[PDB]
Amino acid sequence: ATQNVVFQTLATASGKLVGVVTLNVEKALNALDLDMVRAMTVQLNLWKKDPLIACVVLDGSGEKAFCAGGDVRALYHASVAAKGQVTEVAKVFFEEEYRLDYLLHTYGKPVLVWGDGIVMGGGLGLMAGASHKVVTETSRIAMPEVTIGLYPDVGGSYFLNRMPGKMGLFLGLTAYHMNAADACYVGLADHYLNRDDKELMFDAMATLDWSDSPALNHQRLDTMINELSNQVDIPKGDSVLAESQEMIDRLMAGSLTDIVTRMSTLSTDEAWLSKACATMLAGSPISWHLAYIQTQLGTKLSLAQCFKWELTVSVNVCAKGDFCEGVRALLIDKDKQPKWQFADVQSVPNSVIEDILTSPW
Repeated sequence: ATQNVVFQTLATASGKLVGVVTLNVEKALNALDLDMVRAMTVQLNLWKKDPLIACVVLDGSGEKAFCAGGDVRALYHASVAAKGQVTEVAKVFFEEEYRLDYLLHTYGKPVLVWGDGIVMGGGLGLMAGASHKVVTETSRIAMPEVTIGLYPDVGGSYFLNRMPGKMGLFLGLTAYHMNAADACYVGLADHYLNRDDKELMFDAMATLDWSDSPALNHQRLDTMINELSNQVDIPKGDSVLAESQEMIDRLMAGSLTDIVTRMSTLSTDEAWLSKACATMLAGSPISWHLAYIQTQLGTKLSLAQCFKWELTVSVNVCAKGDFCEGVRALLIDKDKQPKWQFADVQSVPNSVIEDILTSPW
């Protein structure tokens, strides 16, 4: 098997079991790779149909991260080799990760994610579907795909559009680092604890009155977290995003052209907002188009339809987008000097975007 993800069951006073998944590459901040994706889908699928299993928990080894993103190394390398040609490596990577995220949203039984610390990219993808999304004083959550020439995938096509006003667009453009307050506000988190409550949360699961009804167990699990939640020693405080909603709807209004001019035009003494600007403006112009097109998708598509659309775009940006230069600059060569295939927003030819949107199958 793989050692990068580990499974065990927590026994409970009721006789039911809680299945616990632990991502285990503390070295790479629990970065999600395909072996993990396979072992997890294999074990989750077994657990889903097992009547002893009442609930599933996802968490990550060490203190720093639940999961900081996908491991895009082997995807970077395959992609470059084939040089403008879609690859089975990509197809397999995305298809299978997306099946995993999908399985998590429609799990039936509760899935609790211990979203303490860093949760980004693919990591955010594992979390975003869960029924019981837990964050802590240390949670930092983001989709930085735009900085490496991808876009906010792993179901973002579905979840981003469902957030207040233009929030999902801003998050995808800017790779804004949300805290626990921010994550609750936008609906990426359901519950707030503190890190040093992990032990008590597991104690409480062992003694929870687990039943044979998924929906009742959902309710009991919320109530359960709810009580531990009044007892946090460190408050989540205020959401910067929530307090800036109207200003963020303004900055994100109109066409992508307005936004890019607005963003590159603004000055502000708000550190959070000026790094957001600078992060957006340094990322892939192709990425800005993709994030922006996602918002035109509206909310009609089912979850499964968003993933199908993403498998197409992801597979195509790796081949023809800025992703390879992105991953060369931040990850392999580490000079963080991307030279993007196109310079600015206008320069990305519409026939490039259109090709990226079209099924290579």
